[PDB]
Amino acid sequence: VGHQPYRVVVLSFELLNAPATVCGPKLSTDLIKNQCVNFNFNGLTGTGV
Amino acid sequence: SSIAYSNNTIAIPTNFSISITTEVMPVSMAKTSVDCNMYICGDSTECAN
Repeated sequence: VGHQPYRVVVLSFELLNAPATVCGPKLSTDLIKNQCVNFNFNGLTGTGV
Repeated sequence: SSIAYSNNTIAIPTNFSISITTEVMPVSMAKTSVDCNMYICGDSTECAN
């Protein structure tokens, strides 16, 4: 098993304040305002109004 | 300053003036208050736990 081919793929990610290009298979939800509500904006998870 | 010492002479004032001087004294400082979670954590339930 040591001397056997092993295909390798390395993924490198950039989490910058720039428009998102690759996203997970999550479903967007409607906007709720003026309520203390958990939110997830393009990976930014937080609690706020 | 030149001060002359004499065994038989004394200097006495012949007039006077009224001097008003100011003295500034701090008496109190701003009263501050802090919150445990809103500072250390914010609104994160996991951080509060």
